[PDB]
Amino acid sequence: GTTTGGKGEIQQIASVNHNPDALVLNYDDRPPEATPNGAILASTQYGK
Amino acid sequence: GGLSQLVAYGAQDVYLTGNPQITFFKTVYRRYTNFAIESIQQTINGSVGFGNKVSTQISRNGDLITDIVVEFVLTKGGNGGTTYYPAEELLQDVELEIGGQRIDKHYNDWFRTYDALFRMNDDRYNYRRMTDWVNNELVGAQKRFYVPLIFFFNQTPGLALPLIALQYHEVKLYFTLASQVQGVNYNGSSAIAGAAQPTMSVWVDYIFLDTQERTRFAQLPHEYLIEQLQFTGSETATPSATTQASQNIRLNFNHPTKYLAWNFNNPTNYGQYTALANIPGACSGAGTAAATVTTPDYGNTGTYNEQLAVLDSAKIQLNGQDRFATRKGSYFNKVQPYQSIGGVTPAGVYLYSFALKPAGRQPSGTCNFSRIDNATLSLTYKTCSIDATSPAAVLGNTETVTANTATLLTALNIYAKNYNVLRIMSGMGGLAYA
Amino acid sequence: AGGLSQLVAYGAQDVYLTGNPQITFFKTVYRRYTNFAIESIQQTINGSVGFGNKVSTQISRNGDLITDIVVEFVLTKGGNGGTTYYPAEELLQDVELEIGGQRIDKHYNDWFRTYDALFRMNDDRYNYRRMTDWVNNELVGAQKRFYVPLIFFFNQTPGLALPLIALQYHEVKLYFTLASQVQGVNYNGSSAIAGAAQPTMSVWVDYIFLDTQERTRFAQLPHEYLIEQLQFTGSETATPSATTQASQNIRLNFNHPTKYLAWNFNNPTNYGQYTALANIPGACSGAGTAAATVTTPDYGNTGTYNEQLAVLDSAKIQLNGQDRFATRKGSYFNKVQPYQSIGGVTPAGVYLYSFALKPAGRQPSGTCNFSRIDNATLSLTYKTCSIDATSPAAVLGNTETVTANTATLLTALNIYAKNYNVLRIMSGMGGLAYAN
Amino acid sequence: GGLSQLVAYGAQDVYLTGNPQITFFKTVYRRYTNFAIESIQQTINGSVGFGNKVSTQISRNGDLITDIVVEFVLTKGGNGGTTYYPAEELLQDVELEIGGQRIDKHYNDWFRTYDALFRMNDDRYNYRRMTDWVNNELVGAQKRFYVPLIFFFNQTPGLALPLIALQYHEVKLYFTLASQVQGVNYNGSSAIAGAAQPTMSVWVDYIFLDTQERTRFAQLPHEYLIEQLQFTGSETATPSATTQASQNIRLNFNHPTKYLAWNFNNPTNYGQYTALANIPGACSGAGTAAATVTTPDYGNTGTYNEQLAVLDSAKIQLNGQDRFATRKGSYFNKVQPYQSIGGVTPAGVYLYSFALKPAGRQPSGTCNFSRIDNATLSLTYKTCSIDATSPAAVLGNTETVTANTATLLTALNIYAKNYNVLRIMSGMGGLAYAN
Amino acid sequence: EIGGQRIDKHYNDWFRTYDALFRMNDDRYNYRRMTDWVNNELVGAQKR
Amino acid sequence: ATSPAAVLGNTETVTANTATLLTALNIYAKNYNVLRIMSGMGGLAYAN
Amino acid sequence: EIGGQRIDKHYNDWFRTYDALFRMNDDRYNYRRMTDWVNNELVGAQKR
Amino acid sequence: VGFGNKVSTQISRNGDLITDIVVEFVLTKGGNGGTTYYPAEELLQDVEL
Repeated sequence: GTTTGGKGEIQQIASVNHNPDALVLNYDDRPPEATPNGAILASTQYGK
Repeated sequence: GGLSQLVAYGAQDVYLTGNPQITFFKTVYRRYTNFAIESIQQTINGSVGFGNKVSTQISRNGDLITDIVVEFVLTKGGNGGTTYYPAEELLQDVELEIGGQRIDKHYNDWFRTYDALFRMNDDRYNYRRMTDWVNNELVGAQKRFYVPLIFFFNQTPGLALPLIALQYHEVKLYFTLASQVQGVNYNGSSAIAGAAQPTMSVWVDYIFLDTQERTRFAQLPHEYLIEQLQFTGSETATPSATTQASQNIRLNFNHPTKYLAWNFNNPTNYGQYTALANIPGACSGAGTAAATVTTPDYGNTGTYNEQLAVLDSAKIQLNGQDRFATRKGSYFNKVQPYQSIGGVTPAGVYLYSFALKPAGRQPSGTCNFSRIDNATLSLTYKTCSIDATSPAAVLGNTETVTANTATLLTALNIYAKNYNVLRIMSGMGGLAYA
Repeated sequence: AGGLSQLVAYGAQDVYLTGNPQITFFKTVYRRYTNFAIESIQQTINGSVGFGNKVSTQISRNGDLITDIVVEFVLTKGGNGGTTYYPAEELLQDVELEIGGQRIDKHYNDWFRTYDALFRMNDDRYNYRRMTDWVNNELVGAQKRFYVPLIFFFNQTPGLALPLIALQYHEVKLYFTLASQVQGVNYNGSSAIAGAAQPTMSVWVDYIFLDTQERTRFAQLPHEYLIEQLQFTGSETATPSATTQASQNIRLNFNHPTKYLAWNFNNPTNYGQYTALANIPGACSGAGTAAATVTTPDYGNTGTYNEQLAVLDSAKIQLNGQDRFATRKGSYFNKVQPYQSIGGVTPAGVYLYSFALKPAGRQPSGTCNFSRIDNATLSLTYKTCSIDATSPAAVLGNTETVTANTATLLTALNIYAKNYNVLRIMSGMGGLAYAN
Repeated sequence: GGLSQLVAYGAQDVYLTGNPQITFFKTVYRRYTNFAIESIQQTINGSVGFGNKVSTQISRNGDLITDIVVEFVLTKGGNGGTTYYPAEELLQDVELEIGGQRIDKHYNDWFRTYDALFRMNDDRYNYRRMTDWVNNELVGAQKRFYVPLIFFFNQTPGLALPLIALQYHEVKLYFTLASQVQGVNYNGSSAIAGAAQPTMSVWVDYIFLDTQERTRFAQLPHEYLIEQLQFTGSETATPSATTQASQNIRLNFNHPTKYLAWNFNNPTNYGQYTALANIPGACSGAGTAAATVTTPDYGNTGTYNEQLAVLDSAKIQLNGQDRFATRKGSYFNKVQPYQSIGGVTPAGVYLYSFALKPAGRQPSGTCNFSRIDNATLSLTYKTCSIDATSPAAVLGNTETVTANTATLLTALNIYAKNYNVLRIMSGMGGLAYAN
Repeated sequence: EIGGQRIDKHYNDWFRTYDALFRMNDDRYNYRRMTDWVNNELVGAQKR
Repeated sequence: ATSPAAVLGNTETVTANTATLLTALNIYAKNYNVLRIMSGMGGLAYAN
Repeated sequence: EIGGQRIDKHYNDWFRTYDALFRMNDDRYNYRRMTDWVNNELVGAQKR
Repeated sequence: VGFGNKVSTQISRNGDLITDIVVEFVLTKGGNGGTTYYPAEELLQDVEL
């Protein structure tokens, strides 16, 4: 009747089989590129 | 006197004062950097009006940004009791973008849910004063409302956005204004003739750093542990007077999650998280001959009267197994907030935390849904058999039933709050995990 | 112009604020933490749930550490709104905390009421009331689930989570006493309410599941957790006379480093009644009208802030026969003490005297060690009960040294002391560092 | 169960639990020094009564001092609704002096402004309980009031004043009692016949240190970072019933200022920061035939109805130039305290912080007026065109207008709170910076 | 529950569905005899 | 449903009008898992 | 306009001219269906 | 743009140097001749550089 006090609930084996990573993207994979932010450069589109 | 206590020393004191480490009677203040703060108006692009989408690019006046308050000027379309947090309702949503990447996005309902759950006491009251009319104002009354934003950088300087370290990225806020605001341009389904269009302004509080702090921000890489909101709308298993509705909602969430929060509502009436009834405050005209349980007392739309809440019980399942034992709706409405927030949550608003202290900034425990194949929220609803027009039935009833009008709470909004990292380097940035 | 105009305005007086900077406000570094999870698990309740019955539970060991404990009750209203007052609190007559067969602590329904009266506040207090009472004018026959959180040291902070994992050979139990009667639920004053339902009870414990390394350390290492305990005794009140000022010297049979003392005067007839009854709004059943009586409280408004109905005129605490502080008025203990030490508002009839800078927190901040005091005495002077309680003018217009004639009903006194002990855990067993 | 969450572990947890630094389940309390706290009555010198100047020297009973509470006994000269925080009103001002050097000074109005901005919820209510009658007490009622002081050392143990290290300097408190207190000895301008004079007692809570800590405080030099209140009264560019007034009030401030605070008021009625009106609580008799918009409902003097306040907009200039964009009066009344304090500020009371956390002890950004030649508080006032006796006009009006009775708010009180250094050396002290 | 872990759970309807599919003949009848009244018992009848 | 001629004599693709009362659907599945016991304690090998 | 300078510009008449010359068959109809009312819609009819 | 609104413009980098700046407005009369006074000047409440 050894469990007169208590014993810790054992851990199960939770295996992720599906694909729950379908909305994320690693920053170390697709790093963000530059975009303008107010310091617009010259309108050099003044061709010959 | 004081000495008769001081002298009472002994073995039991060693754990409190032996080998002292601190005192309480001399505070060492920490020299901080030289910085200043300024409130600067941003320019809103587009046409401001009900139902329109407008936006702003946050200017580079300072080095870092924190608090953002959106001002709105509205006029009452009717008398006192007709509006409910109308400036909150008006700002339908706000989307936060850095370099074209969506960092976060809030909804008017989130602001209502968030406030209902996490603000409290006088802060909550003062908040109401900035978004509604709370002194029994009458038709035509004009007020400027201030809607603070609640993005991570709008809550703590510790997470101020380093515009300075983003030399190559635009930073924007996109604001959607509601097509209608109750008691301002519409009254229930009716339009209010002559209602004025809103005037809007976005204010950003910018931090100016001194020379060395400024240089470090501009040149060093940064990693900010920040908050994000996840949100999807769902259809509520329609409550019934004949049987208890039940539902199993897959939770399409990801990332380490601090907590889940949700509410049920009648989408017709902003903030109507509970059923309507003929008891004081619970419906338009409650208590008299003119009472109706089809329209709320708008000024008192929210309530703490759980008898009008529809949820009977709930649990969260992970990959088919219960995460915790099923608890009553009242457990998620009152206990979770007691344990985790310390505020008082309105009926119809629920919280389940995965964190020890979800109301704070530090990640005191999270549930990573990116590693859970199937997270599901399981709900059981009350039987909506109480005749809402009869106080004896409304107030003298049992645990598993609610007002018949609860059947109209057909919308379900499920939110999740998670932690991500905003990485900034070489003048540009984005999230560690999309 | 703008914020830059402030930064440039820098001189000698700025050096003591920002020279040689140590910190910033714009770079918060959050500390990485261990991997853990929280689960709310229903416990087995042994015994028989009912009014006046005792029940008990052995906390299961599903998780490794425990914190929050909530007792759920389902009660019904035996009368209309205004007839109950925190009935879930009245029902939970007392709770004993036991480890390995040894009592660690014990709280009482009155303590829960006193604790709340002093330490909870604002919306916390309101939400707290929502979980223990009917606050929306519910009517007779209404049924509601109440949640009464326990407030033992491990039930207030994760910092003191009880290491059940390290207590392998000691069972941990909670023992509960349910009140024989609960106002507005099964009795209306002395009259039983026919048909009153028995309570339904459920005890929930929130468990912490630790990952491998943190769990292993807790399981194997000895621990010393600095904890709180509540000392409590009931005493007869030197009930004030309507002719004079009663006085009393109560020896305080307390021990250990005490954070604070707290006390109240009450009428055991009515749970939570710490003040006199009167025909002033909220101070009695029917107050304000012809039907008013000052023999029965407005139960839904049992507690007040109207100190005119309180009975303590003044008090001092003696230690080893020496005055600890100059004698102060009852209102000093009721209003100033908690202003300074807690920051909330304390109801009339409830008094606090702190030996600590911040008694509301966990961190020790000064204590009175009664294990070195042979004569700790609480000296109380009561107000004269000469005011005709049935005449609101008599009450509302009275003076400092007097109270209601109905204040003589407050015949019982509750004196509490909250102290610090150490819970030592080693080799699968625990115990306290100090017995006395 | 809970284990199913623990196992949900992957790359996104690296920032939260990888290389863990702390736990939450093994709290560490810091061991502290041995001390005791005693509340000891000081002797108040001088004649106590309305309008009198009194003072006390704080005895060196303990080693350090923190809280100070002044007790007063006042009686009601009329029924409920006739008083408003009367013990606060009674203590007209308090000065703190060390060695003859003035350190600081509080005013009854400051206590009200301070409270309006920084106390909150039940703290604010409890405070009211210690300074007023809040249970509908009637004429003849008697109460002991407790007015805590709010000098820098009265708010935190961290700034406990080291009387032990001030061996050659005496420390005094000077207190001015008001000539009149509403609902106690006067009802508006009318004296109340038979009114009682107040009873006063000053209490200081002392810290008794153990030997090692006491020795260090007594012998070592100290530099305490302290708060000071700067204050001047100004005339208000009172708005008309026609045009909007404007004003640029030169701010004679010095030192690294945490924040400015201000209010407009009617000097006759303590705590009146808004216009009177015939709406419930906004005037004596409001809501009925007897309503008078010339006298407040004193017990309900304070309100959150900003419509009755007079500030349209304001800005602060430094060196003749805008410090921030002009904002509306409601910004300074509702948003500033939302952002910086977290309580609810009553109508007519305004705050502008130069600091991130103005409600705290720790410095968090200041405006150093010792390096500013000129600065002004620039104000624009609302038009006083609303008939205060008509709720339709009072409650259905526009953003830029207020009550015709708002022109009674002719006084302006501008406060500033800054940080200085209190130096205690060789048994003596004073402040590091004169200006 | 074993060791604090849910192992399984049955429902009244499952017992009915299970029976409908897997019990049979006299095995099913005998089962019915233990859960219902099958000899035309009348109001007030008591059964184990 | 109240007319046996209609109830007993009808086609394969139809049923009773009272069949609309069967609004609840109960779906069950029975599977295998492994209950492991070791060193005096046990629980399931797989969670999902 | 790119970089502050006009790169090109179309006119309503050009859209009509362009269509007249370069769209055809059901492409032309699909286009017309997105710019006009072609199902005998009546006064007050609303169309995106 | 409208009455009471705050609007702004960033000057494009089309040329190398800039001088004259003219703000155009189109307004309508809400009354007859004699009812307006420099209304476009009044309208441009302010401009910040």
